Amino acid sequence: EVQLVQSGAEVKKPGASVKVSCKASGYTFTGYYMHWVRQAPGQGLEWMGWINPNSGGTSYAQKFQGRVTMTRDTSTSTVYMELSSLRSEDTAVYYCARVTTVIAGPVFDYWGQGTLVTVSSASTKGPSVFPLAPSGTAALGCLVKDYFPEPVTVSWNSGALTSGVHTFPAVLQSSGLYSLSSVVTVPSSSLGTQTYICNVNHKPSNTKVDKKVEPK
Amino acid sequence: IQRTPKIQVYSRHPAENGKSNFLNCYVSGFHPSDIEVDLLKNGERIEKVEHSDLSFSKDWSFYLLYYTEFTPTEKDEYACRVNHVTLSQPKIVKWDRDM
Amino acid sequence: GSHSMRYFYTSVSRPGRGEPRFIAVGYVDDTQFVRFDSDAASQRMEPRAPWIEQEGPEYWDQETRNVKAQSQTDRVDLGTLRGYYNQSEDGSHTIQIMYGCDVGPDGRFLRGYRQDAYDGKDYIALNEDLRSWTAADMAAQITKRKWEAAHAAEQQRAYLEGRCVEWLRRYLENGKETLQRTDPPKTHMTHHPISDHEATLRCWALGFYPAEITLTWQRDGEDQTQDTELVETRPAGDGTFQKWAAVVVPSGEEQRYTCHVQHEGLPKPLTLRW
Amino acid sequence: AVLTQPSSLSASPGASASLTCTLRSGINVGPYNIYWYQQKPGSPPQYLMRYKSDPDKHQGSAVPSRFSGSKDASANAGILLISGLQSEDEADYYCMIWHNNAWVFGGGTKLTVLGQPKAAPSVTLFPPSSEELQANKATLVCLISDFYPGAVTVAWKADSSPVKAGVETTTPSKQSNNKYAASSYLSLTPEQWKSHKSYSCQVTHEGSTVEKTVAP
Amino acid sequence: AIFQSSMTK
Repeated sequence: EVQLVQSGAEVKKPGASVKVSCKASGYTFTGYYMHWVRQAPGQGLEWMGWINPNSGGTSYAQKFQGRVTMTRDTSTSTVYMELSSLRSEDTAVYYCARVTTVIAGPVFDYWGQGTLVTVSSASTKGPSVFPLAPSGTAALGCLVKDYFPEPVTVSWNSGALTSGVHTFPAVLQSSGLYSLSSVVTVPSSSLGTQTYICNVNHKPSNTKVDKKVEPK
Repeated sequence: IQRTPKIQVYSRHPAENGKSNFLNCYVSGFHPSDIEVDLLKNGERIEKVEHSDLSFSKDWSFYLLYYTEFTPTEKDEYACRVNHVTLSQPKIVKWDRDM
Repeated sequence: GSHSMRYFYTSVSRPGRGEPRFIAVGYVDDTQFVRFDSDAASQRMEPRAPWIEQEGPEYWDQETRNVKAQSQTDRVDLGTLRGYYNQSEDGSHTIQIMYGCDVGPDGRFLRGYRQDAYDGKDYIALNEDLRSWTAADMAAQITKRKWEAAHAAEQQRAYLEGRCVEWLRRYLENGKETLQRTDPPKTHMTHHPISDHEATLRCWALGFYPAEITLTWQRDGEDQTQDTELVETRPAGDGTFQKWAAVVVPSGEEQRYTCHVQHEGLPKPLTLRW
Repeated sequence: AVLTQPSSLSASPGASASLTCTLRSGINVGPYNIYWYQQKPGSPPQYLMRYKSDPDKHQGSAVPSRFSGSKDASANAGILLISGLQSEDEADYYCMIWHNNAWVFGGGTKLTVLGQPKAAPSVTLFPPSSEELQANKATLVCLISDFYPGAVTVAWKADSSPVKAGVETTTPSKQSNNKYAASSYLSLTPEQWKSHKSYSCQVTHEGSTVEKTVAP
Repeated sequence: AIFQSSMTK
């Protein structure tokens, strides 16, 4: 079966370059043109151009002309897309898509899984954790502020509290740093007696934060 | 217009079991030129299959030869899988050694 | 004997898949000696016959330069013909060109030809006189007028009657041991019963060169043209051809049937009986 | 934009959804091949069909006959019609054409198959914590949970006056209980927080508006 | 050898 396997996620700074690989299998590598299509988080699809894996001939969309290079290694059945002079607007999932030889229906027939490239001026930074103090059900939480890059894992009572727990997705600020909240809706009677501690783990910057959430 | 490919699955030399030969798929009389041709051994795609350079006949319809070095055995099944605009589904033609 | 040199060109637009593709194939009789594929890695005219390999770097440089210049003509023509026919910019279209020249046993010019198609239909053809064109429609009439004004027939005729025959003659001399050879067919017959009432008689011709062959079934002298199953001549892969002719016979009448094999490799035609 | 698609469409199981791909004025829909690609979360896009005209079309081998293509010439549009709607039909749908020497995509339409009733959201508004005000920062945290069809609009009020600056909202995310959840972030200077009598978080979901107010 | 200078249509 036709399989296109791409490289792992990347974090880069403005002005830098990224090289995304796409290893092909299950067909004659040189017999099919390989294209690149990108998708900005939560947005639409954008065509970048193509490579003939046999000749090494390429064609880029006007927008990427001057900043993109498509190459291939016939010996390892790999295609590469390299985007240089990178900007935050370049943060997207980059797909490699094989194109059919038979002109009848599909154009892009087989796709890679995608490669997330995150462009950000931010450097690795651990989060500041603040208690979101509660006021027969009461909601309390933790605010996990200004961290880079993703992800953060939030647990409650070292895992002993899962009931009513909800961790929301990370909002990205204008500053370039991520912020998220984690709530837990608990019985109002339990507030005075029971203790709630959120356990925040940011593995990229190797920060572990334990914070007790108290009322008032 | 649009013309359907004609398929012939044959060997270079008369088949002798356990003797090296060449498995040929001759696709002719088709239009347009865009075609997919795979040679299969027990339904599995043969990795290194070579083909001729595209040419055409007096009616402008194309022909191509797809070939691979193979050693015919008594039980092993060989076939051609062809795809073209003209076909609803790819066509499988099995290698009949008496043809 | 009689010989020919022929060049085949195919230009295919593939909007959104890639650049238009160009394949050029060169033949001396039924032997390919050169190839060019715009998709291939070299971007050169490549040798496909052993007797062309002796040609110097200046030959190869000239052929590459020129076949590249042709692919560029064909690319602009794909655009021109889309504009003539009012076709969409997103569809795939194909131009096909065949030209060549024939020589006799003496090595002298016999015939020259130049034919062009668009989407598998005749477009424009050089006439037998090598002095005028036959446009197949209103669009090919625009081309005809361009070519008349540009003196394209004079350019074509000078090539076909001169350069083409001089090159063919060089190729035949260098390739003598293979080009100026005939391989006769290695014929055999096979019996394949269908029932207690009928059976198949298949006559085979293998290993022949050139590809021109006539296989005919007869019954007590009469030809069986309407009732003979004929396969198209197929390449063996080694430079030779194969073909078979079959006929369904009544079970006790196999001996009443004979197959006639005509090939230039054979001094006298063959007659096969079961 | 060359190809404009509605951002969203919703329809019930068993019903029909008509997805439009409109071409910009002066670019006639008739001559073009319109491609539809379906995209399910965390997966690359996948071919559905190619449609030029009733005698010039293609449909994928794995694509049921209940998916069909047409063109509405009067609207200058391409249509993907999905009949007898199913839960597996919930995805992003892109239309594409080869225009001006490039692959052009519509923005995509999120299609929702209505397999749950309209769930009114539960809104919780947290004021800036004391620890955070000591860091010379202020973040009002609005948490919107348990809502279906999974679409909200958030508005903030400073002493009843609309505030658009310092707001960061998250696109609704799918909870475990099949319902959706979003977070909004009103970032202030600790001065702004103390200079107003009250701040309001208004969450409008399906015309109905839920408001939560906080005071210093 | 191929025809040298082909003319546009």
